[PDB]
Amino acid sequence: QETQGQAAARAAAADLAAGQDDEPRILEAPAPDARRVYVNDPAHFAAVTQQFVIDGEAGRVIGMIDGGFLPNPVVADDGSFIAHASTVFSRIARGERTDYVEVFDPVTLLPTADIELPDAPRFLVGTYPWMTSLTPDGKTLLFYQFSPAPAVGVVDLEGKAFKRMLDVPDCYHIFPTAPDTFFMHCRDGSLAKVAFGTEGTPEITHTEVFHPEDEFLINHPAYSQKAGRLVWPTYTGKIHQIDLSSGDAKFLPAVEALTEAERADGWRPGGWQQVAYHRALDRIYLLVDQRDEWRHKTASRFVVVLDAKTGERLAKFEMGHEIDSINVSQDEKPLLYALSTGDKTLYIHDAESGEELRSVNQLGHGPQVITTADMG
Amino acid sequence: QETQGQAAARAAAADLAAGQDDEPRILEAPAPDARRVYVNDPAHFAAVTQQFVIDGEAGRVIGMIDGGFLPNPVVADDGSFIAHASTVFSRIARGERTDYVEVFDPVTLLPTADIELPDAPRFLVGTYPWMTSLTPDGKTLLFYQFSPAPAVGVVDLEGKAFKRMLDVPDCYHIFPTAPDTFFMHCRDGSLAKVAFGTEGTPEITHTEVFHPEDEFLINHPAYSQKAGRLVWPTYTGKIHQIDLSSGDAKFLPAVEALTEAERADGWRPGGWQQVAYHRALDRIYLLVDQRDEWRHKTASRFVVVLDAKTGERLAKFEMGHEIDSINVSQDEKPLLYALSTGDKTLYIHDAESGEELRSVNQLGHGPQVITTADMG
Amino acid sequence: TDPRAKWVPQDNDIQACDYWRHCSIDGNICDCSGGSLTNCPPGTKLATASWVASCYNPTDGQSYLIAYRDCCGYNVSGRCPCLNTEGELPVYRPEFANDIIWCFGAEDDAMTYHCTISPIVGKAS
Amino acid sequence: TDPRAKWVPQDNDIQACDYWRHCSIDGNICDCSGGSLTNCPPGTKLATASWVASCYNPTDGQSYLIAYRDCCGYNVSGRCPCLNTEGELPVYRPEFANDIIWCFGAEDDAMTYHCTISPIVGKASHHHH
Amino acid sequence: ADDALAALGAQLFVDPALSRNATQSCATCHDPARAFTDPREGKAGLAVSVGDDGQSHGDRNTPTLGYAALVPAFHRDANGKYKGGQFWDGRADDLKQQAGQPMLNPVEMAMPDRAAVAARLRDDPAYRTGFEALFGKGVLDDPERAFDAAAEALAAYQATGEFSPFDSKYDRVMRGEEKFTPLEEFGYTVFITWNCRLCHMQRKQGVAERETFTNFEYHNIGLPVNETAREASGLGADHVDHGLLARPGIEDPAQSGRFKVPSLRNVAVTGPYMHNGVFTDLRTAILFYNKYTSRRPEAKINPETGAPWGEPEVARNLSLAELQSGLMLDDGRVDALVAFLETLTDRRYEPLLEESR
Amino acid sequence: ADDALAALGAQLFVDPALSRNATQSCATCHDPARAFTDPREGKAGLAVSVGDDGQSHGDRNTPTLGYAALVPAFHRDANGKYKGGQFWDGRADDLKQQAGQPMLNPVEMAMPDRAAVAARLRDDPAYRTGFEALFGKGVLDDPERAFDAAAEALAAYQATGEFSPFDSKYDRVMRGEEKFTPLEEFGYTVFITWNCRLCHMQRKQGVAERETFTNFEYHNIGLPVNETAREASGLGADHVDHGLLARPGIEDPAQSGRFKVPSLRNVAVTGPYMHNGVFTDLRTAILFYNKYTSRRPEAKINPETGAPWGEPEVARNLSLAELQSGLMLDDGRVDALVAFLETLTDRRYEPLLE
Ligand code: HEC
Ligand code: HEC
Ligand code: HEC
Ligand code: HEC
Ligand SMILES: [Ca+2]
Ligand SMILES: [Ca+2]
Ligand code: NA
Ligand code: NA
Repeated sequence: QETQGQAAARAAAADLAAGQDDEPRILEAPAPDARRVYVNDPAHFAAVTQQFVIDGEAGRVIGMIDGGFLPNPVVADDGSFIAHASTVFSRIARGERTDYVEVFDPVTLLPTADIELPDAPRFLVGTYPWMTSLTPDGKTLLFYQFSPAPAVGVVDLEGKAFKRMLDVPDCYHIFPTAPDTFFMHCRDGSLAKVAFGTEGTPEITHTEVFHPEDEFLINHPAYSQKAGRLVWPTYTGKIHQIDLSSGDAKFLPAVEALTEAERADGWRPGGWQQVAYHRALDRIYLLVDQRDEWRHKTASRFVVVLDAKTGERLAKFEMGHEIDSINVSQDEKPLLYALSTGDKTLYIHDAESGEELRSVNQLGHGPQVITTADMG
Repeated sequence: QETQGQAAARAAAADLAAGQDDEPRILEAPAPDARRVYVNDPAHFAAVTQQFVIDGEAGRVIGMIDGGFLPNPVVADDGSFIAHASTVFSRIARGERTDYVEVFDPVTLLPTADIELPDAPRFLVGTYPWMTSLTPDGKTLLFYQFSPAPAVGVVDLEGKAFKRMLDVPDCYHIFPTAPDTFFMHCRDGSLAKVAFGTEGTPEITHTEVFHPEDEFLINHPAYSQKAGRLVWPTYTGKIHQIDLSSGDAKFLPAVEALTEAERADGWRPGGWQQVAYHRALDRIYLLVDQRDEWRHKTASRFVVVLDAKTGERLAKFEMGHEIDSINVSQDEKPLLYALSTGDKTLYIHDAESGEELRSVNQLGHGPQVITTADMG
Repeated sequence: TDPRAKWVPQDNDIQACDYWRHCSIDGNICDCSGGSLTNCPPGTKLATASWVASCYNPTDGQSYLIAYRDCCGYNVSGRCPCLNTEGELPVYRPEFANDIIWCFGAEDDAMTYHCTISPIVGKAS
Repeated sequence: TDPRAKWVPQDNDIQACDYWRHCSIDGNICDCSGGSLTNCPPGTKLATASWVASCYNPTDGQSYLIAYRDCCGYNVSGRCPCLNTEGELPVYRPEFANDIIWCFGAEDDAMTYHCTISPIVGKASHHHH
Repeated sequence: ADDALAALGAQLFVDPALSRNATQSCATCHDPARAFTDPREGKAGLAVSVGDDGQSHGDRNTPTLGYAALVPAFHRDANGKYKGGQFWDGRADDLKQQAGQPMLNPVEMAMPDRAAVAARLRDDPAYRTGFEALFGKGVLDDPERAFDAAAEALAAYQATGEFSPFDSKYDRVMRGEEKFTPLEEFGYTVFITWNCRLCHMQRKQGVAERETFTNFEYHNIGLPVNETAREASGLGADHVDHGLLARPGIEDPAQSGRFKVPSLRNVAVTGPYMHNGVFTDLRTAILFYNKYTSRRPEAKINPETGAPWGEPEVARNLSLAELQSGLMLDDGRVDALVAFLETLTDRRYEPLLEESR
Repeated sequence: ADDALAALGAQLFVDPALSRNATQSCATCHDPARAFTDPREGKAGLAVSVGDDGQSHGDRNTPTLGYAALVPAFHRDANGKYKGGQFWDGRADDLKQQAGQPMLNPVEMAMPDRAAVAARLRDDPAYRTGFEALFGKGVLDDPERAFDAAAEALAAYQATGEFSPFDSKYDRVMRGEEKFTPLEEFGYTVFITWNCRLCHMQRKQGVAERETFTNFEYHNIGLPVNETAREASGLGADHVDHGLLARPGIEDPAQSGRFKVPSLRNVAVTGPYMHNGVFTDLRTAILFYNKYTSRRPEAKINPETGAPWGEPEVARNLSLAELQSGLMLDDGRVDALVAFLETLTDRRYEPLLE
């Protein structure tokens, strides 16, 4: 309960009193760990943006990374690096566009790679985490393209170069499963499997249609690459779970996040990153609230936690703030991260009790995206 | 009464009722006029910034211009072009620095000139309107360099090229008097006259020292290029007026903004653009409040108005808001613009009576500088 | 005010996020940065793509198709931000999805988002 | 929270704008963006140039010269913005002036402003302040 | 009177006595069973029509007369855009100016002159009776008045509800009588959110009372020459169909290559497509537009030939701003557009859909 | 004890009997009336000193011994920067290890060996008594013990209040006993905000208790050879003075050309400057730092020669991070610095300032 600024004032006072020297220098961030959490601020479409690197245990900003227009951040699960695909222009928001990927050292935060993307091929959209995606081995970044058509761009992080664009069907999002394979969700209600070589026509297979045309799958499904779990809520809180760990899609049984009385009384998911999945606990978290059916991008004040296997409700937390996005640390005794775009504040909760533990405020202009690494 | 959004809703209602078609297109800003006001948002040192073009009469944003890091806006007094000196980097706030001048058409707001400034020569500082300056004929742009030593850059806007750097003595700010001449303010408390031919060392001449080492002259003096009036408040509200209308500096009676008593009760100037000068009315405006001597950059809630000729206080306005920056339209019956960094709001006041007429909020992040053309 | 309440359209202020034509707008109303209900501000570039919605007009009891179009080539205005989602569908029905920067076809390859216009293109069926 | 009042230094919280050493600080406190009181955050480049101030230390009644140094080459942090102006002089006395981006000397010619540190460089003696 | 003038028009419209050799009436080329287009096979398939001589071919495809009464008369609007008029190059001001043209065109009905036309009208007791009741006694004896009066009767007849019944599925759906299929509804949504609607909707914004799927503007969409039609027409290998620049009094080189946006009503049944009848299938007309947007090699290939679309007949003044939309139509979206475009078929032609579907 | 030892060192320090021809003592070169430097004009002016033999010139400028006792013993700190020691190249560890070297150096005092030093000490009955009281009976009969004890007395003598008085105007101001002049305080402000403080201050931050205006590090500031001095040294026009790299056991090439940050104390009166006495004026010394920051034509030119400074004797390992500060010292600031540096004069040498 001594704040961090108070501890600091105390120690600097003791250093002055004792004649202690120290060399003013550039700090290193502490080693990445399970409770580092990254919050990205798309800044409501501003041309430049920020990512905050946060120690979630201390509630402390340990670093920042600047980005351009609607960058897609990724974070290597093993903690070796972070990267983003980003877009800049020669004259702020006009002139020559350069898309590029930067890779950063997660301790010095220095860029160790800056890889131009030819022909400005990024999909500029409100930030969806799964629109830019690391393969499991960390060597390849895949980025979605929409214009002129759905396409996926392959970037070699190891050799630091753009590789090629892949032609795909009318599909969206990129859930990588292997060094050379990803899934996409298609307009027709199937998933598409894309398997791609250095050159050649991608191998593209579709699953069966797994949802009717009137059931709407949200833009921010939770995907645990290490568990190959794709947790995909619909607008009503019905949750589609797809198991991709065998390398092909297995459709798991559907669970309702909300009860029928809740649904009858207007309860629905809503926010940006509406859903989190804790791998080790096999638990789903969903931001829900009482709301009309078309207010599905508004903040929510409640998180339901449910067992991913049974659909049993384990908790319903009153977050006590307007929360747009959640995620969880992937360690035991996980933290539940609850970001309020309105408050520009990451609230950090104990995921078990739902209690708010601390918070980090002043995170830019419109922060929306929480990313944690799955380190363990 | 009816707001701008309201009247716009009824015109749209009426066009739909009447079945009136209209082509979606790019609007032209209304021709520059006296009541056009420019608000620059240095965004508290953000790497990118915005300038808001505002119709002071209707209190309407009529356009915007993006800028880079701490750009210096300039606005030709005749309404024919605006320009800024701005600073970009190849990777948001990092990498290769480009300083450049852009010249803008004031109705399409399109860039008409983009003039690179060799050797990243711009002075990076919280925005001082007189750190970059148009010559009276609009043909030349003069900007300050502080590093490695005070110097002035000459940019030919007509031929659209940078010319050379003038090496100067230990002096600051740039007040052009002629196509080849401008004054600066020197550490030793003189003004310096810098006349620059096409080639060679400019001819530098110092005036008398006109203030003691312990009298402090604010960073934002008002300067009316068409009057040649350099208006310089000190920290205590003492105002130096220098006439530059003859080619050489003649020193006017120095004048007090606040009363010897009033200063006894801790009235001081304070804010950013603390001073405004209305050329036709020969009249000074000074943001003031009750403050400690070392709170000289805080917002003031009051404006004093005084004759540049006598020092007679003409009015004192209780602004109604926390104001950092003032300026005035240079038409007859001028608006007094009262920009609040904190509120992000341009309050538009009647300059004779001080009542708030209207206001334009949402002016970026930390708007600071108000510019107006003097078109009459 | 209640963000979660059913959105109630009005036909009397175009700069307010409940104006009827903004029922599935995402961004900033161009009227607040020098454009108008259906025109882009000086210096920006008007996209030709758009996402659509069926918006009820409480003036006439009719539902109208509003095909939003972005004004591009400038940093986001920062004025009159709004986000409504009536009828808004996920990105895989892009014709109805509004997180996408619909800046395609804008002159000069402009793709940065400045604000959105709300012209009517049809009656809804 | 009365902005015009005389500044009241405290020696108890460095993230607050009234921390004694921040007596002429302009921008953001580096300790809020992953620096510390006298170190820059990761990725930034510490300038060699400074603007100095004599800052009264409430705790020992001594005045200390604080030579503010800027951490450069990032966009402004946005956290714990602060602007104090104790003894701050106009730009023609650059040595005491805090509107300047004091990023000179920063590695990689970095000149964009991220945050400012507040190290003590001596005991005071100023005549203006 | 408005009834009678049109009734007279009905009779002229189907009367082959208005052609030199008496083989051809307006209805021969503008066949009411075919949404007023030419079902007849010529040396260039259905691309261009054969005149009364039995050998002469035109250089342009015969357009429908359906909904042609909705086109405004030709004018330049304030944008400096030309709009409206008749013929693909807008060289007629309105229906009445257009009507006398097939009559005297030695490539079409080929009467030598007005006098020959009037002499045909006098041969018919019913015409002497019908014209004289509308235009006065001895009308048929003044070749100028006779020819003008027939053109007016013909223009009036094309303005009747028979030519623009507005009874397409689309119309019935807009009235709430029925609904679109899902494919039609996607088609419609594509149509109004993609570049199609920049040219094929009456209005820029708002709602049209009698939508005919054209803004009546002139655009060069960069079509290649139709080689067999151009061979049949005989105009030469060096000939350039300049579009609107050919209208007399249009001089502005920027109009070269621009053609009037056609109404898409009955487009399903009035193939082949474009001003030179170059594309046979509706889908090919739609795919053409991907040549401006798609990065795929197939986007450059006419699927009907397997060869490149071909260099534009007029390489300049292309509507690149509308055409280069940055978005390619996938096949799902092309299918949806065909289905939507088929809802624009008039009631009486819905059975013609069967074969094309 | 500590007094008696320093008193013995006081005798030895002025004793020419510790030189071969008995013509020279430590005080000949470290003249107390000249803040312990060499007033004597030789072949290369005051740039270098002349040994006992009347002809051998050194290749370095004789530094002041004032405040030498505040320098830490030579060491590599945890950031890898070498610090402290004695001589311009840090080649002696401390004052003790340094004291014997001039005695036995043939270009200086030129005693052949310790035994001849001990013999000289035996010749003076006052030394027999003084040494024996402190180091025991027969100390002078053993040349090793005698020389080491002479070295210890000298070191002790140099650690006295008389070498490091802290009575400069700067010291009096810091005690709040007096005030700096407007110029002197400007110089002080400039000194601590400009690059100078990055090297010429004891600590990185905080307040030093006994400031001697040097952080005791080694830096190559890129100085040219002292042409005449080098000619007078006889070391040859082929020679390279590698500064720190010359201390035995320093092998790291990054140190070639680096020299100890001298204390600026008394700097106003110990001209000429730098390790080779290459600059006669203090103003010049300060100006030399503008070659790195200033783009102006006259930054390139040594104002004492009117010619270019000269290429660095050692063109690598320059401290560019620190020297390329991006800001030029204008005349006003160079004046302010001189004024400030003059306040680092000990009270007793305040008369020397003209
Ligand atoms: C075949 C030889 C034809 C006969 C007989 C008639 N028409 Fe025709 N029509 C024909 C062609 C090849 C064209 C296009 C020619 C061009 O230069 O563009 C036309 C065009 C019309 C139009 C204009 C329709 C439009 O622009 O959309 C109209 C109104 C028209 N035709 C009517 C018309 C009438 C009234 C006829 C008998 C008097 C007639 N046509 C005969 C082909 C032929
Ligand atoms: C303006 C630049 C246009 C855009 C965008 C689209 N169309 Fe178009 N269309 C245009 C013109 C000028 C023409 C006539 C071209 C010529 O010289 O012949 C057309 C033609 C068609 C047709 C054929 C109709 C007929 O021959 O009777 C079809 C079926 C058509 N257009 C459809 C279409 C669709 C589906 C579009 C969006 C993908 C589209 N057009 C865009 C002008 C323009
Ligand atoms: C001239 C012939 C000299 C005599 C006699 C003595 N010293 Fe000296 N001293 C001299 C020079 C040229 C140098 C620099 C040598 C180099 O290689 O850098 C020195 C240095 C010292 C030092 C080091 C001071 C420092 O590094 O800051 C000390 C402590 C020193 N000298 C002491 C000293 C004593 C004790 C002497 C009598 C035995 C003595 N010096 C004689 C020049 C000459
Ligand atoms: C480390 C990079 C330094 C910086 C920055 C400054 N000085 Fe320095 N100084 C330094 C060294 C290593 C030396 C000796 C260089 C050599 O090889 O001889 C010096 C020397 C001086 C002197 C001469 C002192 C004497 O000879 O006794 C003066 C007057 C001096 N330096 C002053 C000075 C000033 C005013 C600075 C800021 C302009 C400055 N130095 C920077 C180490 C460094
Ligand atoms: Ca046709
Ligand atoms: Ca010396
Ligand atoms: Na053909
Ligand atoms: Na013509």
